[PDB]
Amino acid sequence: MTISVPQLDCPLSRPVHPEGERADAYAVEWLRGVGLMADEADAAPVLAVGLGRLAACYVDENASWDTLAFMTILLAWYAEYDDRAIDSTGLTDAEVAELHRALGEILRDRPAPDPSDPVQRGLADVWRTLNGLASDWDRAAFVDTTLRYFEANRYERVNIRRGIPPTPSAHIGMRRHGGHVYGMYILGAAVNGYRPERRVLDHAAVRELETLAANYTSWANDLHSFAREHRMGQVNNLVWSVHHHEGLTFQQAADRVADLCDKELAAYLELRQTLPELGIPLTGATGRHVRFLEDMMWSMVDWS
Amino acid sequence: DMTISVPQLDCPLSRPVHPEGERADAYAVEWLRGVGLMADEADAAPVLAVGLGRLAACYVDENASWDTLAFMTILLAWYAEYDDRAIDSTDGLTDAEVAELHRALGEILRDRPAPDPSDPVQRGLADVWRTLNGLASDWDRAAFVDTTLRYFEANRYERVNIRRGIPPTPSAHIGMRRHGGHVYGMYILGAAVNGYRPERRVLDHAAVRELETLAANYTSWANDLHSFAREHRMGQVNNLVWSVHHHEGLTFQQAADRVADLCDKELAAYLELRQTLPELGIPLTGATGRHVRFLEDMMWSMVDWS
Ligand SMILES: [Mg+2]
Ligand SMILES: [Mg+2]
Ligand SMILES: [Mg+2]
Ligand SMILES: [Mg+2]
Ligand SMILES: [Mg+2]
Ligand SMILES: [Mg+2]
Repeated sequence: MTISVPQLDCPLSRPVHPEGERADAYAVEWLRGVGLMADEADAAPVLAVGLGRLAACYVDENASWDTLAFMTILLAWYAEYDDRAIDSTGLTDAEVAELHRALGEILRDRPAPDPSDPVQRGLADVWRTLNGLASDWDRAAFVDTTLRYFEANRYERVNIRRGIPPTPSAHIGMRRHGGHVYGMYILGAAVNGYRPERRVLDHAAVRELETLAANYTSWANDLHSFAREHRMGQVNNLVWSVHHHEGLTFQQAADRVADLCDKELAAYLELRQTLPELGIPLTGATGRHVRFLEDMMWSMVDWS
Repeated sequence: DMTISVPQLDCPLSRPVHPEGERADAYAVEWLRGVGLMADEADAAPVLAVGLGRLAACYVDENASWDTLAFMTILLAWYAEYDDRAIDSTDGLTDAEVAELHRALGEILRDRPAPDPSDPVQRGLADVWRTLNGLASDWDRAAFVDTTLRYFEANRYERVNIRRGIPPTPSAHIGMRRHGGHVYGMYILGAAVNGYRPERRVLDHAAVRELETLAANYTSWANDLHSFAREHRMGQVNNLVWSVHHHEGLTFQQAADRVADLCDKELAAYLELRQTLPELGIPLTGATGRHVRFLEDMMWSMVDWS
């Protein structure tokens, strides 16, 4: 709490979509039309989140307000679920298991089993808008990443109830599923109108480059949100874990996390440069996919 | 060169060896001469000292058939010849020859005959494939073929790095090394051979996935830690000691010490996840229990066998 989070210099630049602030208000609008917030709740603490500006970081400049609005809706729904169902506990394990079962039922195009639960309406709306804006994409892969995201959330809840942070290694492993970064990649492909060949996405080099990018993004998020997650007792934070198991001050832990981020950025750049020599050019959809991976890296730094 | 001191690795995982081990050793040589990977009157003492049959004994049950132990020895011997000729040497092979090797070996995995039955590696993989299909009934052949394709791609990556003469980033190497050793294929083959197959609803669970990654990391880093000298002489820069010394500014001794400490930390993490698994809804009872036990088998096998 009484520590100073270092900066992260990453050589990735990107322009923001101009309608960002709009989506902010729209976020609140949607957030009030679904049930995550109700009517006479101050929107200034919610506009300060900047849900629309992050969505602007995730879509092209030449994108529709429909697309930017959908990205804002999805990022707003993720924020409410992660805050309500994971970090507070609180909710019982039976309630969260039912939430997971029912949300996984929505992804199978079936109606929300409890349309009075606000999260059910929210995910149903996100799913219908996503199916309206997408043409050809691997829905099965996204549903699988969502199942693993739910399992990682259950893991996060186990650790939070234990009151202890996981091992740094075990946390790095489970954090890739805990943030749904692969689902983010799949949705960025489906939304922005590009889909790489599965003959490339399954390539080992592309696989490990995706893992490196997800590591950088999620560790940057942890480094920035350490204070907020530490106050709430959310021990699923790499700073928590490094301080706990490696015997470091919270300041030393944050510094080591920043250095690990720098090293992982170097690793990502090395792999990316090696990709063309392996027979994978960053030309067509693969190029846009790598550029979207890079988007989320810079987005975390500049947005946080 | 100078002198390096490989630290020891204490892991609280114990396992008995299959008794027919030494037998398999000789059998390995026999098979290596019956396929073309070994020629006529070549001294078997440098090959028996490898202990390909003893590792196979570490990978199968005590109460297992000589058919099973023999297939395990054949497979571990074929991996050793392929990995040494097609990866670490480049004498050497051209990139086109290795690309043809990969295409043809992946063609064997599609149940087609070896395109070049005079190439010893082709006969070897053909024999391994027919023996594997003879000893297995219902298993994920597709998953193993996918792991073999990624293994071949990681081999191409290893060759790119060796040709560059430079080791990759530690992180980039840890990421690729899991494919460079075919450890997931090893898990799949251990399931298929020893007569157990976990539910895909469990193997796809995130906890099981990351526990598999932890086990593979431990195994591969231990392998790197022990084979650093052999891979350093051969210019094989796909070694975690190489990479840590190169990019983190450490002595080779400091790099080996750092790799050993990372191995210790990853063992701790593996134990933490394994203990957490039942709370997540995954008991270590049926085939999942035997799967976790096989993961532990390879972690101990690396330490004790090397
Ligand atoms: Mg969370
Ligand atoms: Mg949170
Ligand atoms: Mg966070
Ligand atoms: Mg090799
Ligand atoms: Mg080798
Ligand atoms: Mg080695």
